[PDB]
Amino acid sequence: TVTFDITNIDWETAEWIMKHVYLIAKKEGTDVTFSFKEGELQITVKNLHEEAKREIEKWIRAAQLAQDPDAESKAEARKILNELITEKAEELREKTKDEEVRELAREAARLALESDDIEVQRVVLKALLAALKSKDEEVIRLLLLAAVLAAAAARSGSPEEKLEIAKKALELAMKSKDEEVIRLALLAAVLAARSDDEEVLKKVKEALEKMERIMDLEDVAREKSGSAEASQAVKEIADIAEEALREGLCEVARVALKRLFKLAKDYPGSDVASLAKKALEKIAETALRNGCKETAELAKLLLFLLLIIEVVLKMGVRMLTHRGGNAVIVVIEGLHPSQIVQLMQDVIKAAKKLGVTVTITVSGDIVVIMVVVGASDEEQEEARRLVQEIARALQEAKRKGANEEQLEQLLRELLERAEREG
Amino acid sequence: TVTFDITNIDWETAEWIMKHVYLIAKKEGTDVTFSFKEGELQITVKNLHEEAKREIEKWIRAAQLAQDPDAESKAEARKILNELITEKAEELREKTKDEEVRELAREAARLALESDDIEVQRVVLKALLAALKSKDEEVIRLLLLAAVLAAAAARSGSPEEKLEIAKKALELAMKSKDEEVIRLALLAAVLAARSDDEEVLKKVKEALEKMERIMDLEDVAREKSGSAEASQAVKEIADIAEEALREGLCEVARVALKRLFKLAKDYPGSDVASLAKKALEKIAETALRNGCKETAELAKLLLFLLLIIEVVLKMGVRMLTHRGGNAVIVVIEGLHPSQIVQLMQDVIKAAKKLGVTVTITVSGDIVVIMVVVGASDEEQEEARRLVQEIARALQEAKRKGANEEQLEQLLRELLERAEREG
Amino acid sequence: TVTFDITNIDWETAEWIMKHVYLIAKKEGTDVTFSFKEGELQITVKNLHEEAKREIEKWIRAAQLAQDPDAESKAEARKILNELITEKAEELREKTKDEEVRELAREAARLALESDDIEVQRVVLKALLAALKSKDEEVIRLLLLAAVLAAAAARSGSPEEKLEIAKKALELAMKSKDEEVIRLALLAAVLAARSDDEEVLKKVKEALEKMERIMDLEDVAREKSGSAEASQAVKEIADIAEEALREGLCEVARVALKRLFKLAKDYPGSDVASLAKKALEKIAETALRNGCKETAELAKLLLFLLLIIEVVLKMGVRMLTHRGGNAVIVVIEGLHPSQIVQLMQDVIKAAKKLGVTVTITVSGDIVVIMVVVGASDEEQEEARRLVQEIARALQEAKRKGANEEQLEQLLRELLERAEREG
Amino acid sequence: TVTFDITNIDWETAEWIMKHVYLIAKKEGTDVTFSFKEGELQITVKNLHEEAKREIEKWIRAAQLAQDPDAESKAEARKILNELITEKAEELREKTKDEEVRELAREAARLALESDDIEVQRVVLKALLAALKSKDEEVIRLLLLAAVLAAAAARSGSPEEKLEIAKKALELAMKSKDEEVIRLALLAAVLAARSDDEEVLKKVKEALEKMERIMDLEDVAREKSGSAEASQAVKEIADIAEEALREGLCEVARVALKRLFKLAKDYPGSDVASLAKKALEKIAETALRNGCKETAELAKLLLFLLLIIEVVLKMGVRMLTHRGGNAVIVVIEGLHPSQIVQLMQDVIKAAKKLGVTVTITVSGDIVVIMVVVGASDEEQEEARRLVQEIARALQEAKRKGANEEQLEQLLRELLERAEREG
Amino acid sequence: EERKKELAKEVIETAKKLIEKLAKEE
Amino acid sequence: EERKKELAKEVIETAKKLIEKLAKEE
Amino acid sequence: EERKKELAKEVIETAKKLIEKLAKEE
Amino acid sequence: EERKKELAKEVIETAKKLIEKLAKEE
Repeated sequence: TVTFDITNIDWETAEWIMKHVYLIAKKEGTDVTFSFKEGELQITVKNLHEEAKREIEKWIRAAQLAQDPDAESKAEARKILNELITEKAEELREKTKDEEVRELAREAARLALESDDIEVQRVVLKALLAALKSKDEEVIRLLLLAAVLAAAAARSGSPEEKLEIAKKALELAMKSKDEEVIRLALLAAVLAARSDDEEVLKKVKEALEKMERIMDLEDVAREKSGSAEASQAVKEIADIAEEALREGLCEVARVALKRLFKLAKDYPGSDVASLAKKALEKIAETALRNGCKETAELAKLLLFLLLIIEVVLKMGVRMLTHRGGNAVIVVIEGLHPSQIVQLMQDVIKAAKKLGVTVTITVSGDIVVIMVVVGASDEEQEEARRLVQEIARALQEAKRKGANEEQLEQLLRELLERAEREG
Repeated sequence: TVTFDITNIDWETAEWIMKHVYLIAKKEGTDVTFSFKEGELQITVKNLHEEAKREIEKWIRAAQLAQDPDAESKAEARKILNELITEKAEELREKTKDEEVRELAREAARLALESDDIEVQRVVLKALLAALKSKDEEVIRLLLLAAVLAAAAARSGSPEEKLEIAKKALELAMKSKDEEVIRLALLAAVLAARSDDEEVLKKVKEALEKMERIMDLEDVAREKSGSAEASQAVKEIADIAEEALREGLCEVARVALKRLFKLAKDYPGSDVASLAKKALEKIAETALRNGCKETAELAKLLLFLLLIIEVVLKMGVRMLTHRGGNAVIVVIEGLHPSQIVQLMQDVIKAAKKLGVTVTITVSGDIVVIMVVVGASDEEQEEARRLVQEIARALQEAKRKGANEEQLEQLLRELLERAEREG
Repeated sequence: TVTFDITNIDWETAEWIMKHVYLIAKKEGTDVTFSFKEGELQITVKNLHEEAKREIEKWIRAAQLAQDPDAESKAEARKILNELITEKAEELREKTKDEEVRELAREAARLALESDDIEVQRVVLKALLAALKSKDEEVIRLLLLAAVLAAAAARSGSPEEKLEIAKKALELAMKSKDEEVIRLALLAAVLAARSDDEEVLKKVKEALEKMERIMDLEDVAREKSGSAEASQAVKEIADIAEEALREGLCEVARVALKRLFKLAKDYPGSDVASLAKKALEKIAETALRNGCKETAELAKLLLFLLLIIEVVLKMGVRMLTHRGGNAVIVVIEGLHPSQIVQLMQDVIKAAKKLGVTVTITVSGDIVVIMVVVGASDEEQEEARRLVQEIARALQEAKRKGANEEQLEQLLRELLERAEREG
Repeated sequence: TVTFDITNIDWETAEWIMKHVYLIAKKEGTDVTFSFKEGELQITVKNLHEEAKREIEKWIRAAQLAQDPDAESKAEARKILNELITEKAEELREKTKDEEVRELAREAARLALESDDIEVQRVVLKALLAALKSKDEEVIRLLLLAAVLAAAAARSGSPEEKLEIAKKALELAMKSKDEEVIRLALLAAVLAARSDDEEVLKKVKEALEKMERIMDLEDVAREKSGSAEASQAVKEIADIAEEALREGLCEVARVALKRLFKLAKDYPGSDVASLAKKALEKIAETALRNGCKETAELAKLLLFLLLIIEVVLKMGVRMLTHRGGNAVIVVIEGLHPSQIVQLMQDVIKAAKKLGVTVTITVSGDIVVIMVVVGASDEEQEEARRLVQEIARALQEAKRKGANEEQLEQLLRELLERAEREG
Repeated sequence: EERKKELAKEVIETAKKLIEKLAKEE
Repeated sequence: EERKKELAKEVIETAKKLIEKLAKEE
Repeated sequence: EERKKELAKEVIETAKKLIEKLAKEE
Repeated sequence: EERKKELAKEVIETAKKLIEKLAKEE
């Protein structure tokens, strides 16, 4: 067995040490005992590997010297904290596979090395300790964006405007339920926290508060569903989306579009959903009048997606749905022949309204639909290749005996293939 | 793969193309892709056969020439529509087996050839496509009768009376859900459409009006069940059957009989059904005073079937049930010996009232009953042979361990045999 | 196959024919067909044996002769019906074990042969036909007693009081659901029907009226259970038991005790049952003070039987609860050891007042209780031998894995053994 | 067979004989019959061993001679009952394991030898016979404490105060359901019965009364839970616990803690439980200020135990909950990594106020917690060994695939090991 | 005659019914 | 002319609908 | 005497009851 | 400085809580 023993430790320092030690022990695959007193901590581990033993020793030393009232001990703590942070930040580099994430990681490490405050340093360490475990590089983007935002806003010369922006942004991030919104808020906040331009700060603070207004209105509309008050709130959401397009900060309009789409998807056939589709059309028209391409294409995309969901619900059939940057795909399964005819009939009935490029593929008892806009003729012909390949892969896998859960997985692997063939 | 493309195409023309092409691809058992724009249509198929390729190519050609505002293009479209229609009409001949259906098909193609209108040609084409799909010939009769009625009413220079009649009948067919009524109505309308005698038109229009009165009254009675209003609706249904008999429009009386029978079967033990049974006796006497044998016996025939259903519900067991033009059969299984004596007593009690010539056969734990009326002594003796053979077949099927689903089909195969040993 | 053909037949005659002939076909285990008209009947039978063919032919001949207006035909009908009756009465003899049932059969045949009436003779033939089908010689006693009663009451020279008595008795036989009471009524009615003395008629008519009062009060008490009216009706049932004991009748007192016992057993622990137990002691005391030995012992028996049942229900355990003449037995199963001691204590808690000779035997997880009264001590010693043997057989059978139904059957076989060792 | 026969036996003597005879036959694994009259009993057994037959003979002889009006017969009965008591007490002395029980047993036999009364001797016999059947040395302690208490209070020349004390305590034991409290009440009553100081009698009577007030308020709070009256009753229970500490009545103070703990455990998250935790802190502080060391440690234990229970309920997970003298243990299985981290906050957050010595151990997906107080640091180090060995054993038990029932048993076997390594 | 003749029919029919009831409930 | 063309379109549509209604069942 | 003899019987009976109440849960 | 030191602690705590929220679904 291996043992550690930690004298004169203050309770807040004690409430740190075990957390980090446990995470290392759970990384190394070893059992642990811990015991606590007023002023003392004792720990024992099954046959701990020397590399982890040295890292735990480094952390224990750092904890004592971070508590110590001596300025030279606190300086040595800043050094050991930044040293451990730098090793963890380096450990993330090979694991991560997106260059913007690698940029964010290197920036976080640099911001921490510039930071005067051990508590900032420790939360940056906490973010990196989450990132190293994290399964999704997009969650790593959220984590590192939050890390960067915390560090860059917490700086020793930071204006209260920057602190207010960070507080608004992080509160919005904590309140939100869709990761895409969290990204769009945090990214704008990070760009503000990196900058010194008071116009960028002002624009971002208004934009974050306009996102907050959108988030709050969606909470009100949702929780008060089945009412004239919710029906009134739909109009107000759409009108803030229109104001966002009139101002041109159209990333928040992307938020508002998605918020309306959630409401519409969550309450099929309702008067609310009936208001939402009509709103989404005016928002698309407003986005076309303002030339905001990806946003306008997103409005078209969401409209068509609602329509196939509505067709599916009216047919009462199984479907699967996934999304991408400039296209949508919906896969229908077990569709009865008269419903194959009727779905085809309705896809045209949608298409001749919305003006989209659209492709439909029929194989076995599966139909794959793909919709795309703004892309070139050649990109559309490659998308035509992809949807045909998606139908081939799905039906040949189902012919090979792929279960429902295996086809549900396969759409993720095909969505990745569709990025890999880019 | 095989690929096609189509240019300057109208949306409605595209909707007709995709449906018809998909049907051919599904007929050939092959997978497909379609892709759409305002004005264009790409089509692709797995390894399409040269003949199906020529059918699709011809249909595409015809579709463009049917869109085309040039009269000579529309003339070529009328020709290619007639060509495709004629080939499909020939394709139906070998599949079909009832000579009245074969006559109806032959006559439908003749009516199409006279037509000026591509949408009539489309109806005919859709009907024939449905008939080729159809598993049941009686649905083929319904389909072809609708096709014939559409064409024969649509003709250039037609009276508005024929169109009004056709509209009344087709609206009744759209409202109704009892296939024999639909047949009787459509047949009467087809005879009116094929005739040119205004008295035939008048008679059929009053007949369809009274069919519709009875159909509406059944909806009223059913949805208002358990009321004096439903009792008033029964009284009117019964008195309309008296009107139908006094007018000699015996198909309408045939309708009225079933319309009572449905209500009686659907609401067992009720006062409403008790009125309906008494009405069927009134209708039987009223029909016997007028001498139309099919309806006059059919009133008795339904009565005995209701009486068997009533005592079988009092026994609390499932039964087989079937039909014929001059006879009825019901089969019971697992019946307790005292209930066999009671059913015997009740069947004789029923005959002691209704005067219906009857036979009952018992074997194993199976009771087979047959009733027959108006048939000669030789036809009765053949029916006697048949019910005994039906008992042999049913008991030998129970020796094979058959469940009732197979027995209901075996009674169909035995009904076929009965119509084919003769 | 064999066929029969029956001209100019009246409907009631035809109804009688099939009812017999089907039962003969089912007795022969063979398939059949029947056909009916106004005035004619035809029958066809699979694999018919000549002796059964002669039975069916005799029946058919008798049916014609019983329809005929001629007195000489009706005389030959009486002869052939009496011949069939006599042969079937002879067929009944060696089915039976009980000599009283043999005497009832012998006397039934005698009464039928002495009778003037076709209608009696036919229903006597139906009774004998039911006796041949019967499984239980006690039900044969009920059947034959009813037959005897009908015949003996129907006689051409009879006093009219006998017809009233027979009707009253049969109405109770139809109203009841307790075969022992049906026997007690029918036996008294048969003894009355036989009588040359009007005192017997008077006594039996008043006794049947008190049986009716008792039966009607049980309907009142049951259908109003838990009411003050039912609570009052308990008292009145016990008052009729007091009328009966004042009038010296033990037979109806058995009825009165049983009806209280049913009410108690069907509503355990209730205030109604609490009145009933107290009443049963009052009735026992009254029966002992009047020397009504058989019913007095029955009152003791039913009292302890309720107490065993109620301590069993207060323990919630399974029991078996068969009965015999002048003794009671109860078997307790799966009883927890504390409950074993407690139930054994409660048997004393009952016996300490009731004074019954009681024996209790314990083996495995089974208790056997037996009680007896009025017997000589050598008969009590044989009862002791029997209860010990019952415990041996039961526990050796449960050790041999005997289930609930097999042990329930073993109590029948042991109950018979307790008479066969006599 | 073996048979016994007994005459002129009174009904209470008959009840006396059977019960023990059946328990002997059940001990010897043999089947039995008994049979009863006014004044007579006969008994038969399958082939009983002569030593058990001699016990039945002694019991019978004693029963007759205890019924007999002759004082010398009653003296002979006193001698036979003392002989049986002595034999069974010697059997218990051999069979037992607890030294306090081995004190109590000898002392009970000594009190019986002093006794004048057959009825005391009989209940003493019932207790000893229960102890010979009994599964738990602590239930044997309860049985013997009741036996001693009955005997020591019953002795000739006793003051009525001892009888009143015994009656109060035995009524309290019949009212209660909490085994440990019954132990504490009976022990105090036994010490009072053995003592002769009227101040000790007075003190124990006031203590038993306050135990009774405590149980009464617990019934009020438990049965009226969620009421303002129950919310008031918490304060009363706590204030009576404060009276118990102010008076220094040490055992009842321990009782009062456990009562609040039960209420809190039975109604988690409630206002009632929220009052109870605050009360337990108040009582703990009161116990620390008064130097009631073992009781104060018990209060601290119950506090920490509630806090772990309620954070475990907030985690929503299965646990093992267990106990011992002057330490507490809880074990968690399958805990989520974030909940491991949260527990690693919460336990430390609890400890920061409560001031305990605490240890926590993580192995695989199991967490073992142990808490201890007042122990010397070497006893704390042995507890640190024990909790780690408890984790080793529990890990090895989950590695053996053991279900929680076997783990809760393993915690008993580990608790016994921890006493036997002492 | 008449009340006896009807009582006999009622008895015989009651017996016929009772016979079926006794056959059914066994 | 025009009312007959409308009635014909209504007949044709009802026929197409009825054809689908029939074709659904078997 | 008598009140003590009664109290002793009540003690003994309560002890009998308690012995059963203790044993019953095993 | 004090209001900024509090806002910084609020940011840090909010970030810790957000790191937990981002982690706890994983």
